[PDB]
Amino acid sequence: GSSGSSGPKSGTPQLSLPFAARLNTPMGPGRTVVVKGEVNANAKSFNVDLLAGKSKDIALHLNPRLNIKAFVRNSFLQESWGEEERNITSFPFSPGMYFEMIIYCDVREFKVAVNGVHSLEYKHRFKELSSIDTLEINGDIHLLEVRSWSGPSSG
Repeated sequence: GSSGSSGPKSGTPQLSLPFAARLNTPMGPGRTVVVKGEVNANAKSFNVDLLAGKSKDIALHLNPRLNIKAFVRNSFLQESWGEEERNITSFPFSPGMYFEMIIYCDVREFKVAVNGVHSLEYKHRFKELSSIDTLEINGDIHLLEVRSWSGPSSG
């Protein structure tokens, strides 16, 4: 038993996957890279490959999953895959919804929260943070627009 309530709509001038573009300048600590988009009603699963055009080295590779609802977080360095883990208190990602991934760098680890709801963390596997320049994104989701701002501290 599985049906669909929402319907997919395609007819607007915007980005598309696979999305492979580089940032005017190399990102790193203090910087905040967010990804505003929307999942498809019948979307299998998406993924975000963040590498450094410099040495095409994937510093962080977060590939979520809806089917089984398992979040995967690993890195690819020196043409080698680390250890993929799986353990989340809950899976926010949903088919046909608006999800926002915020990537903040505190020079201590790679943080990633969805819709302003911390999910999981991943230490800064990549030493050179000022190397990441190319942002690769693929999957069965719809990319609206990608923003990148320093991000002040108000509270």
